Amino acid sequence: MYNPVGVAAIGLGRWAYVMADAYTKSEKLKLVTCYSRTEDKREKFGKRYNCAGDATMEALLAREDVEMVIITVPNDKHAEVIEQCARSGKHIYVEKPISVSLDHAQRIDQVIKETGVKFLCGHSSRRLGALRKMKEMIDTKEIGEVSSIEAVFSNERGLELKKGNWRGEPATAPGGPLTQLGVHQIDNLQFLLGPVARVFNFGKPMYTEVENITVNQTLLEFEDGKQAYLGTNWACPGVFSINVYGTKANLFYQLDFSWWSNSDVTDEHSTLIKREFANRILRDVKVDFESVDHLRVEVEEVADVIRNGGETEIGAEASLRNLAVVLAAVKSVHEKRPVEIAEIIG
Amino acid sequence: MYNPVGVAAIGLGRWAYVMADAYTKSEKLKLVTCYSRTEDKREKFGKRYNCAGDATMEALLAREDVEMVIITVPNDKHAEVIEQCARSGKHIYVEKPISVSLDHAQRIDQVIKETGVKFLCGHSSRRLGALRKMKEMIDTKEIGEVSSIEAVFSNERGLELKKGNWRGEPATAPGGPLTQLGVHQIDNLQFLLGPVARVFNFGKPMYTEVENITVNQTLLEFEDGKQAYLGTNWACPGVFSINVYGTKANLFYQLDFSWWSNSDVTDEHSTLIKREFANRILRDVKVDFESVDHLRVEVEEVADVIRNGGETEIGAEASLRNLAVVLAAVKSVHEKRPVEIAEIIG
Repeated sequence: MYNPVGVAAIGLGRWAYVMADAYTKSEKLKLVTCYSRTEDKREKFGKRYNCAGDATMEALLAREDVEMVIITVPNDKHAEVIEQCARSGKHIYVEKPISVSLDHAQRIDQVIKETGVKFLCGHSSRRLGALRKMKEMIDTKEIGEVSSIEAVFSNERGLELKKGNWRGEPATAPGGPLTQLGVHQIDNLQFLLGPVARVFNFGKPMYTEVENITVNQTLLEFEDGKQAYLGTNWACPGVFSINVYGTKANLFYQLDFSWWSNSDVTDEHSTLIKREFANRILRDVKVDFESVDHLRVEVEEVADVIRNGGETEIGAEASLRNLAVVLAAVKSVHEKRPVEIAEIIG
Repeated sequence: MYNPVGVAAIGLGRWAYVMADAYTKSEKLKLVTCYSRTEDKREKFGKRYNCAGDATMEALLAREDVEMVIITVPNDKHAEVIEQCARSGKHIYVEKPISVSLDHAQRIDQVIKETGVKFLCGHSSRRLGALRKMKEMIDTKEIGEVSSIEAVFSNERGLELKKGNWRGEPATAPGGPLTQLGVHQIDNLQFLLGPVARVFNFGKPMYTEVENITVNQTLLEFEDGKQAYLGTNWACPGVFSINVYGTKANLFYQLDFSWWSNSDVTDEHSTLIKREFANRILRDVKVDFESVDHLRVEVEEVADVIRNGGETEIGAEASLRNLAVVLAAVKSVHEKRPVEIAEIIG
């Protein structure tokens, strides 16, 4: 199709390689160069994917065939890195949470407004064929009207976290798993049902050596009155689930998150079941759906909007709304009260 | 074994027959008589189970071979009926919620204290072989330490409830499904983890013609710090589930509540799955367990303590604690704040 969009990888940790393993399969993209502060990090990546490496950010931004940057740097560096790239006219892919502080999220919305570059903050779960199908079933009212949803994202990370790791520091990981795990489900929840109005959370450190929260249970009320539960837990074996309760039918989704990185087959390691009246008798029916390469398609969408125009699915505002849920939930714990999202956002 | 305990059925609605269908199978019990205000109601029951019928409560209480009463009258009549029977020296079985108002619950605790008769408030779910097994797994630490639990009890009752039915009136059904459905799971939760310390709830009428709440999501914090979620919903197909998250293993329980009344086989229409490390790999394993006739064994326990001494598993205080969760949750909705159980109880 179109001329492939030229991309540069910034931040060459683990997740940078998972991303490139998926996106370099695309005919829509061309990896041109990469940057890390560490020479060795640029060494390995550029050889692996066979692109250039740049000693300085300036050197990367000076390349005219770099149209888009793919930012996989630490959450607290998203803001300044996005500002530097957007002010050089580069379109922006940044990994999810947009940031961990409101200030930074606001800086990112502003510089994207200012510069007018394309922006995606990559929450890729909503792209899975299962989430797409669930969205269809809800929008068409196949399952009737939704009352509530229960979402869970857990793993045993907290159990092993020794005293000092960064995931144990509130400033870097607000609400513990609520940021690292919960933002995925927070995005799924507002994708499925629209914007959250208010939050209540109970949460605390459990079964851990770190000082951060490792277990949360969060209640949400939506702007339209619908409700949700989100459980985020760093103290148990891995679970990723979404239960949707409808007036005609319920949906029960489970994912084996261990196949997340294997992005073209992630959907095959999930199950979606519909519980419906067969009424005064119920039946549970398996729901099948096509797989979607969640990590590949999200980068490709930016390329599609650079070449063809339009907006990506998850802008700075939308991403900011996801972070705001996390901040409201932490605020809710400190202040022992429900918290309006407007209180956070404005 | 021992001389069978003589019992009288008071309140001869639907549930009275479900109860007798189970308990009259017992060698420990003898149904002697029954009372309802309506002659016809006493007509049908006494013929069905072949006992006496009494025109007046006094006439029933005058029988010396009535040792225990089985009270299946409306929740707001539990208190005066228990007081009249206990003051005539009869041991008490009463169906669950002990009552819907605190005042009444307090009257019942007091008259049982005063008279010293045996008392059981029948929350029979905890008696299921599945709940017994889950309790074992938690107490022995087979699943490691519990962080959180998610419990759900829903059905489509609200969808059909036309304007005027009693389930639509807050005073008779506080929090809607929270009373009728939730008290079961509230009892399961404190059976499994001990006493609740505080409650937060979001809830409202949804998809219904009645004025009551029909959808709740409730958060609980336990006196020991552990946490739980309870969803109660009258706007969707039936679900009864309990998910327990442990540091070594998770449990996922599902029950087909349609087999509740068929009490000797209820457990066969449930599934318990253990998710455990097989670590960095997980396996889901089916957990089997013996069935328990939940309705029969709960009545038999009262007979066992009348003949052999001791206390039943769920006294007036314990039952009152279950109601207090419901009242705290309604208070939480009105006052838009978390509510200490002590605030309700004392």
